[PDB]
Amino acid sequence: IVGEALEYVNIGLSHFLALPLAQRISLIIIIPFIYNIVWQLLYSLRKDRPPLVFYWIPWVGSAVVYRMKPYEFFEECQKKYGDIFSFVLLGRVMTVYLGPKGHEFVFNAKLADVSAEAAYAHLTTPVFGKGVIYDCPNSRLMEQKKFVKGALTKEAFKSYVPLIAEEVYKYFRDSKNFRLNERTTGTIDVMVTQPEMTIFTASRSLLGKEMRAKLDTDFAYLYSDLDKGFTPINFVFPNLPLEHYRKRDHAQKAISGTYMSLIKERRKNNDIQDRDLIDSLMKNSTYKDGVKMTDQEIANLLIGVLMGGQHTSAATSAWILLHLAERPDVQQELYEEQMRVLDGGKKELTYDLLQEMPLLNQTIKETLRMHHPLHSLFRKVMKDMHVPNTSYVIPAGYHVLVSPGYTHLRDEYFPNAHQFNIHRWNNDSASSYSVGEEVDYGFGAISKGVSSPYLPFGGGRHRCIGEHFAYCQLGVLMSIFIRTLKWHYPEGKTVPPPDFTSMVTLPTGPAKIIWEKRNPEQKIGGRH
Ligand code: HEM
Ligand SMILES: OC(Cn1cncn1)(Cn1cncn1)c1ccc(F)cc1F
Repeated sequence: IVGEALEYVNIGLSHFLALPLAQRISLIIIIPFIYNIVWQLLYSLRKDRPPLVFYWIPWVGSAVVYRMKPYEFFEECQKKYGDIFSFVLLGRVMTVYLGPKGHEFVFNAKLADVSAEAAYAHLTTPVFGKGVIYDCPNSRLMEQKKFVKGALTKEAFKSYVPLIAEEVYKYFRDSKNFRLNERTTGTIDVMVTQPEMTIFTASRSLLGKEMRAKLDTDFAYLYSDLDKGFTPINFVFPNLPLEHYRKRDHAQKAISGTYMSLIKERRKNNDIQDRDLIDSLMKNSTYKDGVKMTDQEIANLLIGVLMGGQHTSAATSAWILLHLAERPDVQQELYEEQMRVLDGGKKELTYDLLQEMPLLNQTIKETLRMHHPLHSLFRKVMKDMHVPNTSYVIPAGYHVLVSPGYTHLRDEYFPNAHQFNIHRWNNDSASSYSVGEEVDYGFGAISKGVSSPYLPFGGGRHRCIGEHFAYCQLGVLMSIFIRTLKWHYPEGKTVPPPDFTSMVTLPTGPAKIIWEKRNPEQKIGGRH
């Protein structure tokens, strides 16, 4: 008689529901904790699954150590498991593929295999607005990148350089962090100055003088509000009844409203020329099926492009300053190149002369090697993927994680990878370059292979299109910094460690440097 056994099942069930509040809620804790550890041991038996990093807390997973020290977490998992391993992250299963072959597996994955918008829609749509970037089919994103790229030509860069130069000098003249007509030395926090110089130069060139003029008013507070809304918490809590989320959404409406106001006003006057990205998108935002971007979608695309380039570039110029602060030899070498190329300062900086400054461009290139602003890039796996030359299968619902910034710091591909050395790029100052064949995904021909160990701007269909703008912006800025100032650390201070917890791997602040004028008597003209 096993009939008695099922009776005692039912009996035991009723006795379970009659356990005290103390013991019951403890079982709601211990029974998933126990089952968590059982499932993992059964999981490590599957040979079609990459090894899974062990974790105690269910759902949370390895979130704590990945959030704080991802590159150290990756190297430990690489020593233990190899280049392909999975780990649980806040309810998601992340499959990491390290190395150049990991770059190929993710950046060159089939459009039907992975989705970037499935991974990033919650991070960006609340900040940027609806209809653009990752709130649309990939084919729409491909053409949006094509639209933006139309205002990112060599002709545009020739006009942006004197505009960006004016903004840098205006900042040297007017900002409390410098005031070079009143002070010959001072101390700045680079995480204060660089975001400000980044938005001032990006707005003036990409958005135009009207939008730049707004930043001198209370309107600049909205950018700060919207900027605060670009944060990793959106991956878990995209919308919560809080003040942070309200000022963010308010900023998005208010900022996009200002852009639409200018857009509708220019078309109201046929004041549509070739000045900025706004003119460009007004003349060139019709998809190939005939659908035209709305004024709201155009404005939202402006926010996303400007916000993305804001964080990557501001972090990068901060890192450049921090590495040069302890390298007066490099500052000295960069200065000589400035005197040679610009004829002792008698030549005005142009976009063509920027291209004749290899050491300056190598400095940017080396900084982007040691400080990739995006330490990890994600895709959600849409169809079950097989890893070549393995038996591994990444089932749909998993996420893949590619990390070129980790390969940037491996000695095998960059000897003495943790040494800052711009001369490792001698006779190779190009921001990046295709090492052979090419492919066009809808926004221009780009490298077909994505196997380079150096991928600061990614690769494949989601490859960056701001690379040449960033080098232009960083180049003009650093050319002026070099010619105007020397700088160094306060005694005992050095390059800070990266903050991997923010949206980009910016330096841990406050990161202070002491500037001093190369020409104490030099004055910056203009009224103020
Ligand atoms: C140092 C500066 C920058 C770096 C290192 C950088 C890096 C990257 C990387 C790695 C990606 C690939 C993202 C992925 O595959 O998921 C990307 C995408 C992109 N970036 Fe940049 N970026 C920089 C600046 C800029 C600027 C200045 C702009 C615009 C003016 C810009 C606009 C874009 C756009 C539109 C994409 C396309 C994203 C997609 O198609 O999914 N970026 N960037
Ligand atoms: O790729 C980003 C979004 N992102 C991914 N991981 C972290 N943030 C950042 N970015 C890359 N280059 C510039 N910004 C992006 C892409 C396009 C875009 F329009 C905005 C935007 F934030």
